Amino acid sequence: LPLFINTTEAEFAAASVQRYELNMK
Amino acid sequence: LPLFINTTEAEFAAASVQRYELNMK
Amino acid sequence: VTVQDICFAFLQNYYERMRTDPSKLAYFYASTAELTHTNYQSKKDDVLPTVKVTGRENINKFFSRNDAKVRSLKLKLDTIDFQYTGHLHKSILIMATGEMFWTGTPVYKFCQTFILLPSSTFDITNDIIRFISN
Amino acid sequence: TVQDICFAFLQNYYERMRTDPSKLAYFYASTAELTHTNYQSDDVLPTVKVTGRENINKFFSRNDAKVRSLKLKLDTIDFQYTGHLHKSILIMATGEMFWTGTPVYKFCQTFILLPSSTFDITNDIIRFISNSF
Repeated sequence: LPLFINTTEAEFAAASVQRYELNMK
Repeated sequence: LPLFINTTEAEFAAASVQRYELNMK
Repeated sequence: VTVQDICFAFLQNYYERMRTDPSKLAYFYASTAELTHTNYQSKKDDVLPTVKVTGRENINKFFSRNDAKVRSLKLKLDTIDFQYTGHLHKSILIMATGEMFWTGTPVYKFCQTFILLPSSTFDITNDIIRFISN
Repeated sequence: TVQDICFAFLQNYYERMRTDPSKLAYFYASTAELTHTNYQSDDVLPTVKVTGRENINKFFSRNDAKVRSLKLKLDTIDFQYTGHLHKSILIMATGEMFWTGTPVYKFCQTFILLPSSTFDITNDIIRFISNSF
């Protein structure tokens, strides 16, 4: 762990920064 | 609810600020 | 086979089944199972609302209606906790936490809890997800 | 209602912890499983597994002072029925936990309650949640 499931670390990283960007919007 | 248990809110706010200061250290 | 082994296999199999075929997800639940799941039907927010569904046929209808969305579910699985429970301590309580997203969406932190009831195999009797604000 | 039972349970659980840790174990089944903050050991804490009411009491009692200082903001509750005859209750709580003078820790905690009018805790697991960032 952690295990990426149905995804990759890179795709996850993108979704994560998306969240941060929205948080700061 | 949120429900403060065994504590007040001001007490919670102080503990929360503590975490925030640790995050930024 | 160890209890940690079955919990890890269970979770990996559960989430990957969402990718591969939402319409067969319900097969892994007990006939009287309880589900509390992401409310895909509901109308920025770092949590999502959930909805309660009871019984395998209803659970199937819920997953099937949301097939396209369910197929796009992705996650980073961070933690697993388990204990034995229920009749003769043969059922398994599992809690997982991580960060969940769907193709093109931001992440949402979650905790998800399951109860597995033995038949060689186990059926899901309970499945609850809760999104957690960061 | 089941929502009422869950809310009452949670309030009583954490409040009895404030008032007398040495009696906490009696709210658990004789063969209960506990996974709790390892007081015998960052925005997360390690946990320890404890089995059976006798060992659960030894755990809470050895950590009495610390246990008495536990405080929380309870944010969410989820429940379902489970177990024999669908009579047991599965509960998930989330919030932010702390102890006198400590920073907060985000947590999720799950219980299973088995009917004894009353219920015994058969399972109790806490997991701390680290920040996304």
